[PDB]
Amino acid sequence: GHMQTQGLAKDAWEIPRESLRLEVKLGQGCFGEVWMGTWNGTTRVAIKTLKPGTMSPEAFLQEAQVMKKLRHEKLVQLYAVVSEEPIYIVTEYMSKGSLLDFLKGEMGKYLRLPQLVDMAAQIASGMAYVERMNYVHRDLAAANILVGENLVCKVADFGLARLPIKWTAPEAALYGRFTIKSDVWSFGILLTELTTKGRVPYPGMVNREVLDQVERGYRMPCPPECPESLHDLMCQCWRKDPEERPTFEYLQAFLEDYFTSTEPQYQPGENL
Ligand SMILES: CC(C)(C)n1[nH+]c(-c2ccc(Cl)cc2)c2c(N)ncnc21
Repeated sequence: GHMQTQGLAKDAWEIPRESLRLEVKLGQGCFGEVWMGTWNGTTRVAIKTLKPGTMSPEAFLQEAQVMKKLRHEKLVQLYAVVSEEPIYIVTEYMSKGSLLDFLKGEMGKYLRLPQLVDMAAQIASGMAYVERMNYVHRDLAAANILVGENLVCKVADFGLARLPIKWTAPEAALYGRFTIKSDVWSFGILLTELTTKGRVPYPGMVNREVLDQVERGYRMPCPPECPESLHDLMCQCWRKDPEERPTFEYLQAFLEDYFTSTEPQYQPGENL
């Protein structure tokens, strides 16, 4: 009847550190760690912390800011934050960990092309949302994709997202030209991770050899049992000119319709 209209300028994110409870350590990087815990003892959550004197507390909070502006079912959802050191970033908890570990774990060996292409579609949808919001991820890879119940996949790690050479587009790694298109290149590399059970891209090739090679026009071959049509999509993602590469909007549609429109004769196999 009579709605509250006053006192709404309150920060819908900030919360008291006392309401948090870090339980299990799930991750650890250069600028902090990730823990699983409870938000007010009743909500299981994920908390990304920061290692003191490893990054400006102001810079760290940037990933939090981006996450305040971006909302989508295929993006990890931010729940709350603690902007005062020790700084904490609270988000929904993804039960199956990173896509990378899922792929090379025991439950990954049973995955086949239909599930794998579907996951790519989910990721593409997430990136499509980022795409239309005029943002760039800069670090799209399997290690930065989170998996949840029912194999839902969500883009995470927007630490370096604003308005690793084996995953980075040439122009981006060489001249710092990070765009949604250098992100499309990354998705292409990600597609190889999905079709090889998480194998590292460019097998047997060191970082410096990779740059030389890709500049000389080298591109990874079609993975074993991977339909040539899918490899062709990867090659479109790795086109030299960033503007030749497809949009995530295009990729999302292509993958969602894959098995009826592109690979109608698909038949199961030993690994894909
Ligand atoms: C590294 C790993 C796989 C343990 N990890 N990292 C995050 C994560 C937490 C906060 C932000 Cl802001 C971004 C990602 C995460 C999560 N929510 N749920 C499960 N595992 C997670």
